[PDB]
Amino acid sequence: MLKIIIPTTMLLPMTWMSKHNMIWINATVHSLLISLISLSLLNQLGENSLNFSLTFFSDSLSAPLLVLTTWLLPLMLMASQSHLSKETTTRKKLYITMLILLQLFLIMTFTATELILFYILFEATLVPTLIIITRWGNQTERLNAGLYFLFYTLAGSLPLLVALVYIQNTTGSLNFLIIHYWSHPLSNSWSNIFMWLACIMAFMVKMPLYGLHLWLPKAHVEAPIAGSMVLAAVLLKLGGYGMMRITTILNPLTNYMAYPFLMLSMWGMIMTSSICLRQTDLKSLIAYSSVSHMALVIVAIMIQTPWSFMGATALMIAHGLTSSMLFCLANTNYERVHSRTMILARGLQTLLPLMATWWLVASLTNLALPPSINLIGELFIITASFSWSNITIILMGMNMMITALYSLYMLITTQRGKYTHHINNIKPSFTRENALMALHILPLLLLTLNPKMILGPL
Amino acid sequence: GWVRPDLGELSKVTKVKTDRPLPENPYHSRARPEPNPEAEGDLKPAKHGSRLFFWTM
Ligand SMILES: CCCCCCCCCCCCCCCCC[C@@H](O)O[C@H](CO[C@H](O)CCCCCCCCCCCCCCC)COP(=O)(O)OCC[N+](C)(C)C
Repeated sequence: MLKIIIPTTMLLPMTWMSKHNMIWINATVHSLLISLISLSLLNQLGENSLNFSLTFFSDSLSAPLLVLTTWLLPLMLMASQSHLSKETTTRKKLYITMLILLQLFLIMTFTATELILFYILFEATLVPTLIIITRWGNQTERLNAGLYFLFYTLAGSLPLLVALVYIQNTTGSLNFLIIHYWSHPLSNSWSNIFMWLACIMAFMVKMPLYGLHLWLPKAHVEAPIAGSMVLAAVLLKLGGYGMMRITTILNPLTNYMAYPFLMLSMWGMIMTSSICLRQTDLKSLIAYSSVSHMALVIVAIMIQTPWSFMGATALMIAHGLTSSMLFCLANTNYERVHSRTMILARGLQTLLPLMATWWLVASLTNLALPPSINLIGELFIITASFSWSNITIILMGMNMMITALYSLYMLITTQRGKYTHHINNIKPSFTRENALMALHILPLLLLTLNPKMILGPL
Repeated sequence: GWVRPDLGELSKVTKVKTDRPLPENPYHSRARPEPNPEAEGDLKPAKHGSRLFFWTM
């Protein structure tokens, strides 16, 4: 699959050789072309994966993730060029270089055939994200956010590395196909328990799991808009993809090692949904929303059924699109009024009607209105959990009630009521912002038209 | 009829004829251990390269 990797590496010098006032145009055009090329990976088989070479392969789980990454790059470029107008040419090129390097690392991460190569790329994604956050964030807290983003990740991933090399000394291979075909059960010993924890905790902190999630509100609030987009839409899904890959060697230990994580996921989903009800910062609300949806995904991965895996795949794709759109919507208001307080600017439907329509559609997809793929993933996970235990419908049910509430709360706070009298600098929406919202939302409904493309290998 | 030796004659290294057999193991040595056998054959490229993690060469 070098036909996708090489054009991004070519985006790099194309950006660094462009004329000073053509960087955005060229980057956007060729990013969109690369997304169009990557669209061909959706032609998948029913039996095995597309094994391109000894190094790269494509499954029915990673292809929609690659398509989402390549589609998110142009949207990030469109969202970034407004607040970077005053920047120097070299620093703008460096920012675009960070975005391109992040895309390259993600593309290679989602298609690596070996687990150590996957680990190396999945750690390599850290550097551009940290640089973006700590260099182009707006407030002084960004520095702290960066630290919280880094060590929380590494404290999870350093044990995993050890486990990985240990496994290669035991079975002789880390190739995923060999690992799947030559699978052997895990006995019930303390050594196996700690191997399970080492294999699981890095992905758990990536999702993130409730209790290990404190880095996420900081990092996703303090980051620039493109950073928040790529953190919510793609980088959270690394944990889910890695967990679904790694669980093939953890049976039957998972059968009882999942209980603390299942309890944490369900109760913390309720807790983060409740937290969303009392939030003064609009970005923090969206971050805690991401935490709740990812708790659902964790439950789906932990119960290990075909329906739960399909639901997890659909939910990851849908959440990526929806959360990126919500972050962009909040960023428009922030750029207008330079404040993230939700109750500062009210009654925006009177001043910006089309943006209010975009807000309504985004909040409708957040609460999983049928037949959106958000609802499809949520319903598949809920059905699988009901099969796992009939009592789960209580907690899941409560979540469905809370989500809508806070979702509509957000809308009602920003669009309805009366406008703030002293805010007189609310200009009409630009074509760029409307196009960004449309390019977020139209693929969601188009995917609803054909849902088997995001349902995964199961 | 005795002649005193000249200077440097008593310090010569001489030869002696004896019927005493030459001892074969005057050190009472044990049998020496056998060495590691050898390296033999032609050198061929390493099968599938280094085989280090993901590297194919
Ligand atoms: C903030 C959120 C962070 C992330 C959450 C991570 C969740 C990790 C929790 C680990 C889940 C279970 C771990 C091990 C499985 C069983 C643990 C034990 O309590 O069960 C009994 C174990 O018996 C006793 O409990 C012995 C363990 C007691 C000592 C453990 C210390 C736990 C105290 C709490 C410390 C907090 C740890 C987390 C720190 C943050 C079962 O009896 P037994 O059949 O014999 O043991 C099974 C293993 N055998 C078969 C090899 C023998």
